Amino acid sequence: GWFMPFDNWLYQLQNADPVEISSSGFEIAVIDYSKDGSESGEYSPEEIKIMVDAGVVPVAYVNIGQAEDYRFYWKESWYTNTPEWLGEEDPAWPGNYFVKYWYNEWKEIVFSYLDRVIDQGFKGIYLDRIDSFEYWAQEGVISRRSAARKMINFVLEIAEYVRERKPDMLIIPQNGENILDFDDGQLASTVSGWAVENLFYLKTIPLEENETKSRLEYLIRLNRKGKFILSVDYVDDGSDSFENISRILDYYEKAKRNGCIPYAARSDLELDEMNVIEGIQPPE
Repeated sequence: GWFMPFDNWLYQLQNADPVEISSSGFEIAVIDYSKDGSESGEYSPEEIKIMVDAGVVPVAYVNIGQAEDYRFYWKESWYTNTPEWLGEEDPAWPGNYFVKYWYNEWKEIVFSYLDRVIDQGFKGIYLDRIDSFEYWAQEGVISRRSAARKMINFVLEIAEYVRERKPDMLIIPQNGENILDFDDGQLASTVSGWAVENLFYLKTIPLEENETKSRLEYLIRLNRKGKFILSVDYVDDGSDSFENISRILDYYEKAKRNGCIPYAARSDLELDEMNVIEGIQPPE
């Protein structure tokens, strides 16, 4: 039934090696735009073309809902003279900061990041912290509809920007899929696909059946429209215990039965390795 145009995928945000990935057998790889996150680690065009040459589609992670204090755009002056749009540090991810993504200064930061990513030769972008719209709504800073509309429009503007230069660029948001409650249909046509974390499992622990089914409502609808879905659940505890590999198999089977292409990732959340599991990932 399902639209499933990739056989597998890779999510690796630290220590990604183009050579390793080239000959792994993963068809699409979502990595960072730099080897350590910093400006000086930026992959060269050559390093990215290794993957392209091998038939892998490389895609760049870009966080559009938080500022990250190690990136090329961060300024020392923000500590002493803090912009309005720069907010509190994320308790769960030190060095990340919620931003008022609707302010021009932020949007233009992100556009300047997409500029580097286009020049490097990446073939999609993977957009994290769509869910910042929920954060600001919940802080009571702006209304939820206002937040949702602003984030939708920002993703639309992101799409316009990169497709002016690279018309077939893939666009994959991560989470915040319920933002589609406020879409008129344009966002759902504009993306190539959507990615989610924690659909069947929160690390090693399975989720209530209704929570899962709620998310799937959005994803199923997007699948029927020709958009692929990448799942990543953080299910591999690192052992080759029975309990562990049973869980991996269970996650793989639930993913594929609902049109989600799975990647079982380490329970540590570090996404620091290529993460192969003998005759499961990649698949036979």
